[PDB]
Amino acid sequence: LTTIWAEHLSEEARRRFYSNWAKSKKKAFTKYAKKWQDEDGKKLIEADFA
Amino acid sequence: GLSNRAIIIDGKNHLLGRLASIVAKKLLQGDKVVVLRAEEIVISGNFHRSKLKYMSFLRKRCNINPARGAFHYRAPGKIFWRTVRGMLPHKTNRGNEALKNLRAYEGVPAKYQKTKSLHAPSASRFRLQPRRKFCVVGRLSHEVGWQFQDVVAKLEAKRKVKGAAYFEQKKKMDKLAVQAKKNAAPKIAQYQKIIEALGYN
Amino acid sequence: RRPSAPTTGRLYVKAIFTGFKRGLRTQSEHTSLLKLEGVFNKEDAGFYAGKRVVYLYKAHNKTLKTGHTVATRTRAIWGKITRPHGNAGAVRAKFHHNIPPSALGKRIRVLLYPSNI
Amino acid sequence: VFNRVVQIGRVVFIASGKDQGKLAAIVNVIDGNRVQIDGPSSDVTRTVRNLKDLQLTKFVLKLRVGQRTKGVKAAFDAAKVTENFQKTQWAKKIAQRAIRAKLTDFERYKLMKAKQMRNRIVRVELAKLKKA
Amino acid sequence: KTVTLRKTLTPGTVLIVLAGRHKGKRVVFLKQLPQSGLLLVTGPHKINGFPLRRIGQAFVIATSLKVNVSGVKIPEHINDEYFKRKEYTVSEQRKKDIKTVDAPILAAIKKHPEHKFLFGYLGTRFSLGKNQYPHKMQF
RNA sequence: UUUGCUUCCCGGUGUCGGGAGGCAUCUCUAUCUCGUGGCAACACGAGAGCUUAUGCCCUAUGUAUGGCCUUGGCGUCGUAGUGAUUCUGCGACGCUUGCCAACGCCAGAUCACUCUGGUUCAAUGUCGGGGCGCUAAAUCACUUGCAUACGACUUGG
RNA sequence: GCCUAACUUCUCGCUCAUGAGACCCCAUAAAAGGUGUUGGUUGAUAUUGACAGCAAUCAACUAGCCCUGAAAAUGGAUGGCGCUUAAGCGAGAGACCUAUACUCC
RNA sequence: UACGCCGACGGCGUUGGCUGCUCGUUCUAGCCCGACAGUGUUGCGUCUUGCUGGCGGUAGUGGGUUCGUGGCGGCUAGCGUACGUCGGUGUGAAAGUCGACG
Repeated sequence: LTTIWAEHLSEEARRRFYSNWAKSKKKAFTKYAKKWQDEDGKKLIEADFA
Repeated sequence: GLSNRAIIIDGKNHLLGRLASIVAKKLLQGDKVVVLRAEEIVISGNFHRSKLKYMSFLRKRCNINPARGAFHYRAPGKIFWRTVRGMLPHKTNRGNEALKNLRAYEGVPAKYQKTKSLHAPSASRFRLQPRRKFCVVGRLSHEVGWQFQDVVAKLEAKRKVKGAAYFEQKKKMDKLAVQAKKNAAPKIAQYQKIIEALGYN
Repeated sequence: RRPSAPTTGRLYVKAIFTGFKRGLRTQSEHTSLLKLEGVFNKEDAGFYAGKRVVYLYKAHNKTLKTGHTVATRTRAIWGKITRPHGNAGAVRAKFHHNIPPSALGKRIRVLLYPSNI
Repeated sequence: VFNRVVQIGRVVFIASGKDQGKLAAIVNVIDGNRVQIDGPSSDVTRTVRNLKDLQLTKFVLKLRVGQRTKGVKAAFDAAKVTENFQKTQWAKKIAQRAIRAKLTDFERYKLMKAKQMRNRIVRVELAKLKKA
Repeated sequence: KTVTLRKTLTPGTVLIVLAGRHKGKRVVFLKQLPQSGLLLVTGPHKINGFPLRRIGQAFVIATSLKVNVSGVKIPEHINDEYFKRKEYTVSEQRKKDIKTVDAPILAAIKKHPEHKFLFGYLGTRFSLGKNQYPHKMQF
C-alpha cells in the first residue's frame, strides 16, 4: 500500500540502489530526505502512516 | 443492436452455461461484457458432480510437460471466462477479438461498485425445479484451490454495509421527493392534467 | 447564431452487420444479415423491408464531396433491406457492393426512407 | 402463503394467447394443467385453456360445477366483476399502456413539454424541502 | 402519368422530412405538383426556416396532425418550372412568395387554441429517443 | 541529463478508429411492500401479475423590455471522507440554466436525398510559442570470487 | 443454446445417475438383479370397519426411465463448451435455416 | 441543350415473398324446446336448484371443418427497361470531382 523511509539513510543502504555508486552523483533519496523537514512533506508522511 | 456502454451483469443466481452462452453471443455480436460476483454463479446438480468433473478436468495435463498442458484456473472469474471461451471460435481471430472483450470478476470492483447491474431471466437458477440441488462456483473454486474466498467475502460484506447505508439515505430522499411533488401539486396541476390524459402519471 | 430548430438526435435505427448468408461450411457474400435495435420478430422485421441502409467507414485519403465544406475521411456503402431473416427479428440486406467482413459488429444506419407509413 | 387458488368460480385474466387482456370465470378443472373457462360477458367463449396462459385475480364467483354460460353470465353481472377489476391498479396500468401505445407525434411533443415543466417545478419544491 | 398520392397525405397535413439538410423538420403540406408529382410543402419559413420548395413523398412521414390550410391561396406562377433548378442565392421574389403563402397558415395556427404547442411542434425537429422503435410508434 | 527535459496551456501538422445522452442496496423465490406495535421472534391493519429497465430523467431560434421561479448543470479551488484509487459530501468563487407577453420582432433559404450532427467524436505522434519546474543514470574497460562453457552472477574505484 | 445460418418457440409426460443421457451405417455389451420411480395385468381382504401399534391394504407378475452387473495402460472426448419443469428420453405443433437439387431470369 | 460514366425516386414487364378481409361450398353442431335416465350438486330427500347423457325436435339464433375454374385489398424483393422525374461528374490544362479496376 505504501512505504515510508527514514529521514536519514546510511550511505551503504543507498548504495543498493546503484551499480556505479562511486561514478554517480549519489542523488538517491536526496529530495525525499527534505520532505521530513517540510510542512507538506510531513503531512504526506503522516498521511502514509495513517 | 449494439449497446453504447459495456453490459454489467450481476452473476448471482445465474446458471453457468446459459449465462455463458448469452454472454458469448453478445461478445461475438460486438458488445463488451463485465460480469460481477462470478463466485455467486451456480451450476445445477449436487456438489459432488461438479467437484468430480473439475477433478477430471484437472487430470488433463500434458505428460511431456505440464507447463504446456491445460491450464486449470481455480478462480470463479477465470472459470466463467473459460466456460465462455469454450463457446467461442477462440482459435480464430474473430473468437480471440470477441473473447478479449470479456471481464469476469469475483465481487464488485470499486470501478463498478457504483453502477446498476443487469440479469438474464432466461439464465436464472429459479428455472430449475425446487427439488434440484445446485452448487455454487465459489464453493467449487474454494474446494479446487481458490485461495481468496474469505478476502472476497469480507470485502463484499463491507460493500453491502455501505450499500445498505446508501439505500437508507435514498429511501429517505425518495419519501422527501414524494412529499415535494405533493406540495407542488397546486403549481403542476396544469401539466399533470396533460400527463394523465396521455397516460403517464 | 443558433440555426432556428437545429438537429436534436438520430434519424436512423441502429443495426449491426452480424455476417453474411451462410450454411455451416458455405457463405454467400452477396447477401448480408443485420440485427436491428428493438426488433424481435419477423413481424417487426417486415416493417423495415425496403428501407435504405448505409455503412460509414473511415479511409486514409480525404475527399471533398460537392455539397460539403470540408474534406472528410469518411466514405459510405449504400444498401437496402430485402426481407426478414428467421424468427428473432434479423433482416437480410443487399448492398451496392458486398459488405466488407471488417464491418462485423460495426454500426449500420437503417434510414426511414423510402417511407410508406 | 397462497391466497388465490384455482377454484370453480375464480375469475382469471388471460395473460397471453388467443383472448389476451380479457377476464373469464373458471367453470371446470380438467387436470392440473387444463381448465375450462367461459367469459360470456367479457367476450370469451367457453373453452379449455392451459393454466400457463392464465393469471388469477382476486374475484371469486359463487358458481356451480360446470355452470352453463347463462349462469356464469348472470353471476358475472351480479358480482360486477368488470367494474371492480377496472378499479384495480392491474387494469389501470393496462389502460395506461393502451393509451401510451397509440400516442401520435404531436401528443408525444405535448407530453414531453408538460413532463419537463412538471419535473422542473417538482425539483424546485424538492430543493425547498431538502433545505429544511 | 403522375405518381399516386398516399392516402394519409391530404392538404394541410404535417409531414416529417426524412432526408436532406432539413431532415427531421416538421413541415406543412400544400399540394401535389402536377407535372413532376412531387409535394409542394412549406413548413412556415418563419418558424422552422424551411422555405417553399418541393419534396418527394418517398422522403416524408405523413403525421395525423392537420393544420387548417383552406385559407392559403397559392399564386399561379408557383409550379415545377418555378422550382426547377437553374452559388445559389435566395431571390427577392422567392421571399415574397414565401410570405404570401405562409401568412394565412400562420394566422390559422395562431387561431388554434393549441397555437402554443403547434408553434413549438413546427419549430422542433423529430428524432428517435431511448426505447423508441419506429415499427411501434404511431405517427 | 546545464544543454537537455517532466507537466499545463496555446497553435500548427501527421497517423489513426468509432458512429446519438444519464441511472448504485442487499437477502429471498412455497411470499413481498407500506403503516403501527415490538430487544428479538414476530403480530395486527391495508394491499399486491409484480409490465417502475416493458421504467425514470434529459430532449434545442437571438437579443432586448416587463412579469414570475430561483432551481439544475459544468469548471477551479479548500477543507472532510472513501483504499478492492479513484470516487464522493460540504462549501466559496466563476460560466451558464427555466416559464409567461410571445413566434411579439430580426435571422434562417444552397433548388428533391445520396459521408456531415450539414465543421460529429475519440486516441495518440511530431513540430513551434509560452507558465511554473529538475539538473540523472546505465554500459564498456579494469577489479573482486561466494559465480562462471561464452553470456550471465557477486564486488570496488 | 453458443461454436454455427435457423426458437433458450408451443403442448403432454418420464428421468437424478459420487462424471446420467444425447440420433441409420457407427464406432461393444450380456445372463442375472433393485422394497428407486412411473404406468399396467391378475388374485385376494376390507366399511357384518382391511395391514402396523400396544381407509384402503396384501401378494405375484409385467415394462418405461434410472442404478448394480461394467477392469488397461501419454491427458481426452454425445465433435467441444456446456445442459437437469434440459440444450436428455418419447409422442406431437407452428415457424425458421440451408445444396452444384427444383422453378424462373 | 444533347451525349458519355455513375446513383436516387416513380411507371411498366417478369419471377416472386409476407399479410389481411369478404362471399359461398362439403360434413356438422351448440344456444333454444320436450320426455326419460343419471348425479362431482346450491337452498331448505319419489324435494328443489344445478349439472350430465344420449333420444326426439329446429322455428329463430348460430359457431367449427372443407375447399372454390371465387371477389376485394396492404407491404415489399431480384432481374429487365411500354419509359419518365431528377441529381452528381466530363468538353484547353493542371488540381479537385466522378467512374472502373485493384
